[PDB]
Amino acid sequence: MSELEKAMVALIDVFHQYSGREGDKHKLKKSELKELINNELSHFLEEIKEQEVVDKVMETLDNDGDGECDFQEFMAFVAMVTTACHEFFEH
Amino acid sequence: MSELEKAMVALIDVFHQYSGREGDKHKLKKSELKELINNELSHFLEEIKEQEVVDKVMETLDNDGDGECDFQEFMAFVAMVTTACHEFFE
Amino acid sequence: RTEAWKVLS
Ligand SMILES: [Ca+2]
Ligand SMILES: [Ca+2]
Ligand SMILES: [Ca+2]
Ligand SMILES: [Ca+2]
Repeated sequence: MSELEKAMVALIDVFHQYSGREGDKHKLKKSELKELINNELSHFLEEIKEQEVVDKVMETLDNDGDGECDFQEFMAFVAMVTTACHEFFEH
Repeated sequence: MSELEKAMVALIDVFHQYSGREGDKHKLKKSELKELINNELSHFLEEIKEQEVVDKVMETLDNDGDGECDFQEFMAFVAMVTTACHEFFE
Repeated sequence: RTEAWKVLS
C-alpha cells in the first residue's frame, strides 16, 4: 500500500467513524458532520459553534436534498478543503 | 494533526512528487499520471500498459482541455477512485 | 481493482 492508497482508506475510515453514530450509518447528519469538522478538521477549519454555521455547510454539501452528507458528497468536501490547503502551498 | 488532516497532506504530497518530474512542475503530463497510477494505485487500478488507457484517463480528467491534470483535477480523480473503493463498504 | 479508463464520475 502506497501512501496514497493509505490516505484513501483513511478518508473512508473517518467518514464511517462518524456516519455510523446516528441514523443512517452511511450518511452524515448535521450533528455528525459538525462533530467530524470539529474533531478531525480542527486545524484546517474554524470550529463550528453556531447552528447557522452547520446549516450552511450541510446546505453546501448536500446535493440530493435529503439534508445529509453521503460519501460522494463527503469526497467533494474533502477536495474543497484539500484544494484549500494546497493553495497554501503554491510558494 | 488528525488522520484526516494527514490524509489530506499525503494527497498534496503524492501530487507534488509526480507533477514536478517533467514539464510543468505544478501539473501532471500523461507520463507522470501513468507513473503515479502504476506506482501508487496498484491495488485499486489495473496497471496501465497501453497508451490508449492513459489517453482515455487523461481525457476524462482534463476538464480545462490543456492535456494535463492540475491539482483540482487530481482531487476529482482521487474522489472517483476513492468512491469506487468505498462501494466495498456501501 | 479496476481498469483506470473506466473511471467516470
Ligand atoms: Ca449517520
Ligand atoms: Ca445528501
Ligand atoms: Ca509535471
Ligand atoms: Ca487540465
